[PDB]
Amino acid sequence: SQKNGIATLLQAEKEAHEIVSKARKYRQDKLKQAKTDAAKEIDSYKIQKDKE
Amino acid sequence: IRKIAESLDANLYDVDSSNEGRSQQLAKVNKNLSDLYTVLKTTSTTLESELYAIAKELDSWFQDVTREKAIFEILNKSNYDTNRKILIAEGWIPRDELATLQARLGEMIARLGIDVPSIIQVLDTNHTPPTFHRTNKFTAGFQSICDC
Amino acid sequence: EKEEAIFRSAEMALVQFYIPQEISRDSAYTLGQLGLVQFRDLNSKVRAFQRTFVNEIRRLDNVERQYRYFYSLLKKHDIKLYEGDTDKYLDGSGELYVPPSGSVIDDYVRNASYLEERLIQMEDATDQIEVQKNDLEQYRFILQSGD
Amino acid sequence: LTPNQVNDELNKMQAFIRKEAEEKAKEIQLKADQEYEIEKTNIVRNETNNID
Amino acid sequence: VKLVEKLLKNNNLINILQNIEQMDTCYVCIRLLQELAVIPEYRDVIWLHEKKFMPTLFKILQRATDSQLATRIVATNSNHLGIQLQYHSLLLIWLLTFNPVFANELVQKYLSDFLDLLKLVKITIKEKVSRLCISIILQCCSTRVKQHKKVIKQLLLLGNALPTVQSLSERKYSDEELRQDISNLKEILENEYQELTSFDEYSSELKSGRLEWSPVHKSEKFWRENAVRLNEKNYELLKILTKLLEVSDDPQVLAVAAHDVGEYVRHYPRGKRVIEQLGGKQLVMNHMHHEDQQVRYNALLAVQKLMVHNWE
Repeated sequence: SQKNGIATLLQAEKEAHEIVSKARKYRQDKLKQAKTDAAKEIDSYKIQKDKE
Repeated sequence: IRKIAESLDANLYDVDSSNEGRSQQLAKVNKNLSDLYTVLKTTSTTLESELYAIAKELDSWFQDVTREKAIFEILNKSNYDTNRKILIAEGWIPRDELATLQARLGEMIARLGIDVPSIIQVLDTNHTPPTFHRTNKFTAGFQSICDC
Repeated sequence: EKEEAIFRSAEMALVQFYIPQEISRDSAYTLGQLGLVQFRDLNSKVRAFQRTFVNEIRRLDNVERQYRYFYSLLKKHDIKLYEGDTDKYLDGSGELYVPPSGSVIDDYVRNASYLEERLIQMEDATDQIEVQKNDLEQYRFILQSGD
Repeated sequence: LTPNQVNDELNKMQAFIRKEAEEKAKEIQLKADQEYEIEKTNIVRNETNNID
Repeated sequence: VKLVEKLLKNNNLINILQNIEQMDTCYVCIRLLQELAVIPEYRDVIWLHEKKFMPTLFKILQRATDSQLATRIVATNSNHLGIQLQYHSLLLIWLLTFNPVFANELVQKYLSDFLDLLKLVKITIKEKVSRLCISIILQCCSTRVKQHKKVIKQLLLLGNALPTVQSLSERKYSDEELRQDISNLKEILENEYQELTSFDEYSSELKSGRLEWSPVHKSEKFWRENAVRLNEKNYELLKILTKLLEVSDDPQVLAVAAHDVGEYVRHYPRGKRVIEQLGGKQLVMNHMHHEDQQVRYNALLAVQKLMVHNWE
């Protein structure tokens, strides 16, 4: 069961690499959220001190 | 004087016209004289011991390097790709050994490959398989002269 | 079974491979021990400098160079070699027992280097005492005619 | 041997590749979590500098 | 969290993680832990509780000292368990450490036990080991924690595999995911030792009065590059090193005395006369009679220096 299994192997490896590619894309989204939310704190944390 | 001497043969010797400075020259030469002779005997034992030690093993090392070299070229006779972890090679197996060498691959799995034949299914091509002949380990010259 | 093949002619079956690379070199012993086979390489249209193994063999070959360098000096002075003792037993008949070996070759490369330093320093820093000493005693002898 | 080992070979190799896929999809995202945290902490320190 | 707090402290469970002659128990104890400690919540806390069973890992790897392909007692060994155990162990051990405090502590805790950890791949390796075997030392040197520039010194000093550590690099491996960091290792590992300020450190250790081979000095091309600055210094504390040289008991100090005398090989003869302040040839001669091979090898070089230099 390998004559028609070459396409199956190609697809399986492609999936195995693309799932990890999407995992790293999720990593990059996580980092983008990290930065865009660490830079957005001025909305609340900064206005805490003027209230003080 | 000195030019002709050296061009032919000469070694400069700052000397003294009396025997007083003779003592000074004796002292200065004896300075190095006292130790000169060490050089040889010192140099001896190191090379002696090192060559003795290494000789017993350099030949083995050469055998090694040769063997791993050969297998590296054998590997070099194969193909690699990055995206797909697949290795490619082809070798022609005796017609009668159609199954025994698979059992032999059995000798490279139990602990050396995860139930690894790594392939047992074959697609065949019309390429003319080679033939062979053997001399039956008793008539080497006969068959050799026959086939040459 | 056994086929004469000398009153006939033989045929060796080809085999398709899709071996994953993950067993690339550790599996070398697989066929290094009793491979007893031939290959039809597929690596074509690309040459040594264009392929991969060229790179490591460029570091390897140096070790053979320095080894044959040593051999001359080794035979130089007074001594012989025991020859490969392994050759008598290690290459013992046809065995599946060929002891495993992985990276140890690189350790051998570095060690043969460390050695080659030893050798160069020794040879080039011992090959001089001769002449300067000789002239020194020559002048010493010249001293004797000072009376 | 008999031609029946293919089921072991192909399926187990795909199992290895998939296994590695999960290991490293989770691993790279964990590294993402730690980097997220440290970079967010640095940005928070900068905001604290502004507040000071 | 409280659930695992109960689940941690036990009495027999420690035995389930202690059966090392038989490896069935710790195997699961730690595979399930791997699937467990992924989340930092449990990761950190459980690390706060198990700081005595590292020996588990230690045996799980130290066994490989003596090994053979077709030996020992295992059936279906590592299709999924034999060294899948080692895979677990290593992956967990590194995995958990990513809190900077963790490695920051463990390194000082068990420097040596993870010193030979380098040996993990010195001889033998298989598929999945590659990415990980040294990917912790990766973290042991990363520029994000204390002592990230302080201890690896001794790692190198006692290892010295660095040339062969490079020798591991060239032999191409199928995977992309490991070439970057392995290269990173050596590059960073070179940009400090070659930068290990020579005379600064040299004079420091000299005035210390306690010394080791300190092989940096012998590696000297860049050190001789400014040996003229030593002539400036005139190394009168080396006149003191003479006093050190008459009486010695440390092999390192005793032999490095000869080495220090000998580096003149790449240094101009303008040092020859300041040497001529020295020159009693029976001194290094009687020392030559000190034939202890471990020092004698370079004692040959020392006693030899004078005359070939005369050639020089």
